[PDB]
Amino acid sequence: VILTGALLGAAERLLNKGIHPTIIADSFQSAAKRSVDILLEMCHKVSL
Amino acid sequence: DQVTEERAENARLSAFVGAIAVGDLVKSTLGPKGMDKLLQSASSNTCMVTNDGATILKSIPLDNPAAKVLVNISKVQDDEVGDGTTSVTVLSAELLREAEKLIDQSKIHPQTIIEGYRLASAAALDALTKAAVDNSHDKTMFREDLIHIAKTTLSSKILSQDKDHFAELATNAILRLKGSTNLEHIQIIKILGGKLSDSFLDEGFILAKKFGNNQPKRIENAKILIANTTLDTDKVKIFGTKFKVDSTAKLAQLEKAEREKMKNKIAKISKFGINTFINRQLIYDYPEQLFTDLGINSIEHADFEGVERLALVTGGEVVSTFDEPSKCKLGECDVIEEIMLGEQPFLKFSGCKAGEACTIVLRGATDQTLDEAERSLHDALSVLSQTTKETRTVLGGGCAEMVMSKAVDTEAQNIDGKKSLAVEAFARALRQLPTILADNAGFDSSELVSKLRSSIYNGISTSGLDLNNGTIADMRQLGIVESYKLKRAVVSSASEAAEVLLRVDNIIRARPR
Amino acid sequence: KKRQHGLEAKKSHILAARSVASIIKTSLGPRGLDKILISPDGEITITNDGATILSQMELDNEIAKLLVQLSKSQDDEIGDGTTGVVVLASALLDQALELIQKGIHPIKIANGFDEAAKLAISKLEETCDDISASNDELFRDFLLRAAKTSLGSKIVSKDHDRFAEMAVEAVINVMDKDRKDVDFDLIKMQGRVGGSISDSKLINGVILDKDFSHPQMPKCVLPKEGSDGVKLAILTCPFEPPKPKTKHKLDISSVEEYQKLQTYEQDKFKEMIDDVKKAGADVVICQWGFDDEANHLLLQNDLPAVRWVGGQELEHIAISTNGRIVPRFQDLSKDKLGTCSRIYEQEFGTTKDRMLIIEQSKETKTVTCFVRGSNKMIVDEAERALHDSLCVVRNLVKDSRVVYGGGAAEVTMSLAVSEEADKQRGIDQYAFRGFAQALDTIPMTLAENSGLDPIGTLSTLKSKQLKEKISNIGVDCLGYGSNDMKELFVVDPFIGKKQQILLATQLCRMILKIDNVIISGK
Repeated sequence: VILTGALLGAAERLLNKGIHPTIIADSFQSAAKRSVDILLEMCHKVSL
Repeated sequence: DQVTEERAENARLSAFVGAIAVGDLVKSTLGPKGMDKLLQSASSNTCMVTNDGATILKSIPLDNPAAKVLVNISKVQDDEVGDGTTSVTVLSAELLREAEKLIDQSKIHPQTIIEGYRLASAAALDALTKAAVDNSHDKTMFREDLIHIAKTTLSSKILSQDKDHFAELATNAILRLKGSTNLEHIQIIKILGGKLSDSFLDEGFILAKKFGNNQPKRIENAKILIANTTLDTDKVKIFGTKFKVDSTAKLAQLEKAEREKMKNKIAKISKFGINTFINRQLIYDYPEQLFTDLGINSIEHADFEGVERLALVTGGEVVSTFDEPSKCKLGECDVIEEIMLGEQPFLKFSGCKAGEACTIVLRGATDQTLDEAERSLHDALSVLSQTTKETRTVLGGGCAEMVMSKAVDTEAQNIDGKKSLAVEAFARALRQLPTILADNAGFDSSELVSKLRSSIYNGISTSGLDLNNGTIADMRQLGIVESYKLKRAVVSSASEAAEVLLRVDNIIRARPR
Repeated sequence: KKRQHGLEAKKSHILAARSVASIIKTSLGPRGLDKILISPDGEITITNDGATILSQMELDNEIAKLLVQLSKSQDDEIGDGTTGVVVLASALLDQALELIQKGIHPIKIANGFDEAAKLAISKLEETCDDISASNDELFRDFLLRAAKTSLGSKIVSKDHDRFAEMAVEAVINVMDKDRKDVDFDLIKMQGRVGGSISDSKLINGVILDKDFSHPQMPKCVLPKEGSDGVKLAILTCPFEPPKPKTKHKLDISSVEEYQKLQTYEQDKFKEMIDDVKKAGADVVICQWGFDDEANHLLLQNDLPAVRWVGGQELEHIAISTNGRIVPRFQDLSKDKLGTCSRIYEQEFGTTKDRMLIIEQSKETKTVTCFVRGSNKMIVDEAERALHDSLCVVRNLVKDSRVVYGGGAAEVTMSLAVSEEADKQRGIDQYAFRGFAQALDTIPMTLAENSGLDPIGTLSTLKSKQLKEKISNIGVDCLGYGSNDMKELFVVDPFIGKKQQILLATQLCRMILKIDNVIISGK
């Protein structure tokens, strides 16, 4: 649930800059795939 | 009594502002860059967030009759385009606004204004016909142009960023139908959970049901049977019969006759030679164990909509009156197994006998996208199916409305007179449709549209507006093209509906009951 | 209850409808405008028709019943050009208000109208033309000339060529070679919302909202191996496994008796499908539902069927196919089979509900115009506009005399009544001229919506008709310039203007005789 509130403060700062909502959503969509690759590189092997 | 009537003074102003007030909500929904809206329902406390005004304007109560006809004609758009059809109400609102300014300036009779739109609609049909391109002569480019046609029509929902992953879905699915325009053949299932790009196109059928007790989850080389006969409720009769007996001895014989009724019924089912059985209603425990004894699969609780989709996708036939085993056909699939999609495991079919239909698996993040992807896929292959019938296409994306403006401006010179004011007003209102589209992405609707206006008059047809970069780009390079049949119905119906609204000199409100 | 005497209920009672009838005055002629009327149930009906608005409109004064009572008889008598006629129906009560101020007795006002009404009709009989004197080819050419002015009235008049062949070819199928006959009862127009308004075609038959059940077969089979009209048949008795409908009881004394009840329906399932298969009837319409176990065998024997069809549409099918609906299963025979040229289900939209369409390409008793449109509101408005065309041709059949339209009739009889008023002298000279003065308001009202000088056009009419007795000079409604109606092919039925003006004059005689108004609750 805390992940919903983490993006509330970040969205309010970007809307004040005069950025179109789709650009903000597309920037988070591109950054989402970047965050997945970070977790995959930091993923450690584990026994079955 | 209590009848409030407005003369031509009040009714003329009230009818024009009615479509403009409610029309402001559908102006920001235009194009792939358009936004969405929210509606708060007093019942069940539900909501619908979408860019298509067919499910928006229908649930919005409004006391202005001007937008009442705009909701009824949305069903025609729902039967043709289905995605981004709000431009019909936006263009009609612009025609009402320009005519409101035309009667305040030119002060001509409103019937003369309608006569101008009649001659202006004729010039719009000539520009779309001469610019129509038919690529169906080459089957290699035809299948490739279906992707370009798809990229235009498949961007509606917030998920349009996944169109690159969803383009392969509608590309191969339209090739599997081979002329099937009905959505009853197309199998659309919703799944909650998983990534947004997890949606794939599988060849087979996906069933949300399961096996009751002993039915093996994996059955190979099975004969699928569909039956509307009654099992779960058994003896239910509905005769003029009554029951009278001397002793409890014959009372149990009626239940023994119930077993003989099902034993003789399963005997006729056993003569079918099927490994799979499907019923419209539930299955009683006694025939459920008989299905497992003879090695027959059991599927129950298939509603009226699902009982057809089983035989339509697999090419089978619903069978009743078991007395004729060899007079019907039996469905067949290569691999029948239970898989797990999301939380709820589903029954997967593979190797269908007839490839006339396909199943599209839809997995998404939230429940809001379930009905949202349903609206985007409400007309998806049917739009591509209409392109299979009518193969003439024209470059869309806001440029086609600018091409028709050149034909209307050319026809306005041959007409001239005092009727050209309404003809030019239609051209000015038509050029404002891509202007609102540029307003939705937050880009420049002044300098860019002014350059696109002069570019059409310079003789460049392929010139258009780029949504991503906000510049002038060719639609053939971006791949934005629309069929001639869809756009012809959008422009014509918008002008025909606007002719009726300008004719209202009176508004009569009866006392509610 | 209120007490009204004297000029209170003898004037405001007439002034009431005078302000009500002035509302639809803006809808006169093809230049008119539409209106919005909200029904008490909350629905909204948008039309410019004078008879449709006043029918569903709820008013206060009881004079509204007098205007609706007239429209009830006009639909069964003429009912042609309702938007044009409904305005002149109330024009007779406006002139009577001026004669009351002058001191003329109200009954003398009413009796003076019937005196000048018979003389105005005789003058109109001078310039009338006989269309029946020509052949059938020139008669259809006269219909095309009339369908331009007459048929086209309301909206959708943008393109009038699509509905031009609809009304002309409709009366060609049902008609007598001597050109004396009419049937408007077997002609019913059922439209749908879809496509474009220019997609309308001519399909003779009915459109059923119910499609073929058990979607396990083809939506439509165009040809037939047996030919001979596909062998259409309709069962009057409901289709169910046979059981006594009256109260009865079953007594089961043994298991064998219960097993025979199982094969009971099983023997009847095969008996009902074989009796239909023996006759070879492809189209079998069941009025109330059907049996679930028989939902397959019909497709097994190739027997398309439908469920829940209204009895009104069943009457049009039997008369179109020249067959007889089967009253009883035992009465089923091949002699009652119908004739159907082609039957198919329209695709309509994406899914929605497929509409079953029965079509007869040859001559049939049931004539229907295939109608599709984008706007849903124009459906009921465009249908009723073409429904009046059935009575338009009827007026040209029963009455062979046709007069030039465009308001030239009232101007022609205006000069005759003015001369006939000088023969009686007395106090009726101003009363007879007042009857013609009320008819002179029709030309001035036509030019009101078009933006043309009402008197400047009317002054030219009487000046032109003085030198030449031809009535082809009339008011220009649509702005065609020169007022000759012969080149513009503007003609109106003689009996149309005759009865609608006469019946309005006969009704206003009893209206002006109203003194006190007594209203009691229902």
